[PDB]
Order: sequence, then structure tokens, then C-alpha cells
Amino acid sequence: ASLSRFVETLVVADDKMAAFHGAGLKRYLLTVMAAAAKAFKHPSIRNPVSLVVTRLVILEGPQVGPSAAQTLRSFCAWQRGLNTPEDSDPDHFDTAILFTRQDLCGVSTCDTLGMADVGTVCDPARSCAIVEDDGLQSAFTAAHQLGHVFNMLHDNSKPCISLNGPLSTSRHVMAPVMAHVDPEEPWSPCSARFITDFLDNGYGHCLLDKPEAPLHLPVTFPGKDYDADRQCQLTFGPDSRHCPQLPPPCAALWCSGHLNGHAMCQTKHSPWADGTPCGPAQACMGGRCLH
Ligand SMILES: CC(C)C(=O)c1ccc(OCc2ccc(-c3ccc(S(=O)(=O)N[C@@H](C(=O)O)C(C)C)cc3)cc2)cc1
Ligand SMILES: [Ca+2]
Ligand SMILES: [Ca+2]
Ligand SMILES: [Ca+2]
Ligand SMILES: [Zn+2]
Repeated sequence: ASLSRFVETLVVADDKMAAFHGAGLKRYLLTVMAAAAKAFKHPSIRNPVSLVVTRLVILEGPQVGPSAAQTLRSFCAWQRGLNTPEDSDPDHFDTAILFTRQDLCGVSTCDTLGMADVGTVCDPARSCAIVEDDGLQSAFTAAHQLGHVFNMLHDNSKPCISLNGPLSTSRHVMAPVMAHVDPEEPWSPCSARFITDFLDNGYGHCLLDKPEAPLHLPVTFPGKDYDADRQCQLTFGPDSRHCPQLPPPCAALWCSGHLNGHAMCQTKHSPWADGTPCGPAQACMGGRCLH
């Protein structure tokens, strides 16, 4: 029997998150975590994993700069101070994730969206992730980052090529770059095998207890909590509205912006959030306008 697992999570938001989101931050973080939690409940992962928020902190803490490698190391040694000796104590957490509006930047480019060391979930000193918040898509960056935390590699790594098969495209969470993920199958057979093996070898021992009193994650669709306009505001800023699009609805969110004193449209190529209205009795699901 495949034992159910609970990831008791500390959600930390920073200096820059608070300025951007203001009063709307706590609700926003929960919407994001609700989505991350949903990716992990998908049968593709072939394991029962409940991503549960037990503590949420809004910020004197970690050093947050452009270097992603540096910000991660800082947050990981900081987080450790908020932890507790035993997992009996309702204040203990199994994983820590920081969210920042800071443009996190790797060794070559700034396209980096987050960072985590691989296979650390039950090491309270290493169980760590940082995420660059560029709107609701950050839920996806989070799911990916926790993927790493759960010992998964990218889908183009040598071991994955073998398990994924010669026909595997980049439509999965553990793609090396941001990808449109298969709603029918978010996790590659590689991802499922790596987490499976990771848990069967006892590296998830800290995940067996059920959380004392978890924060209440919303049940609604992200595209209902936040309409197209709010989603544009979340990615590009408060003055940004949805750009009316000719019909490929749901596939890509296009937003307004201002360059030289006239309007223009802008995109990070991310889909409209799940549940966003796209017609009379229709909403976006996985990049498609369904009934
Ligand atoms: C809708 C449902 C299926 C779901 O909730 C869902 C879940 C996840 C998802 O997105 C997939 C996804 C998300 C993020 C990434 C991704 C890709 C690259 C990077 S990165 O920062 O450039 N690389 C870092 C990394 O590999 O983690 C390096 C720098 C350490 C960071 C994140 C790659 C794929 C999309 C949807
Ligand atoms: Ca506990
Ligand atoms: Ca970046
Ligand atoms: Ca636990
Ligand atoms: Zn990665």
C-alpha cells in the first residue's frame, strides 16, 4: 500500500512582494500554493502527495539579490532559524519556499525563474526553494522547484531520455525551460520514477505525519480569483489591462503596456489561468477554451 504523504510548508514572501501586492498578498500566495498543490495531486506523479501550507511569513531576514545561487543559500540558512527540533511540534515544517518580485538571475542570463537543490525534502537544513514571482505562472515555477526538492531531474537529462522514451516532447513540469504542460499528464514517467524511488528509499520519512492545522487553501479556479485584467496587472503592473485578442483564446495572455506615449501589447507567452472566462459558458483549461 502506497502511504499518503504531507509536505508541511513554510511560505515566505519578501520586501518586494509586499510592495507590489500590498494588501492582496496573503490571498495571492494561497491562490498560487493552491495551484502548486494541485499539480502534485495528479495521478501522473504516481504517488499521494499533499502540499500543505502550515506557516506563512511576510517580511529582517534573507539577503535577496540578483544572484539566484546566492539568494537560495541565504534563505536556506535563514529559514533554519524558524524551524524546530522535532516534527511532533505543530510549528515544524518540512520544506521552505521564498517568493520574491526580485528579478532572479542565473550565471549566464536573467531568464532564470527559480532555484532549488535536488533531493532535500527531509533535510531541514537543505529543504529549500526560491521563486521569482512574475504572476500566477509562479505556481508552475513552484511545482517545478519542489520537483527538484523531491529529487527529480530535468526531462532532457541523460537518465530521463531513457525513461521518457524517444518520442517525449517538452510538455511536462520538469522541462528545462518554461513549457505548456499537458493537463492530462503534467509529470513525465521520469519524474514519477525519481520521486517513487526517492520515497521508497526512505528519503521522505519526514512526510508521514498529518499536519496540525493547515492554512486554508482556496478551492476556486485561479482564473476566477483573478480575471484577465488582474492577471495582466499581476505580471506587468497595475496599469496593465488585457489586450483584446483575435481568436486563439486561452493559449497566450497578451497585456497592455506603454512605450513612447502610446499603447502596445506585451506577453510572457504564458496561458490564461485555469478557469478564466473565454466566452458565454466557456473557461480556459490548460490553454484551451473549453465548455
Ligand atoms: C495546470 C497544471 C498541469 C499545473 O499546475 C502546472 C504545473 C507546472 C507547470 O509548469 C511547468 C514548468 C514550470 C517551470 C519550469 C522552469 C524552467 C526553468 C527554470 S530556471 O530557473 O531557468 N532553471 C533553474 C531550475 O532548473 O530550476 C536553474 C537555474 C537552477 C525554472 C523553472 C519548467 C516547467 C505548468 C502547469
Ligand atoms: Ca508536523
Ligand atoms: Ca529572472
Ligand atoms: Ca512532517
Ligand atoms: Zn529546473
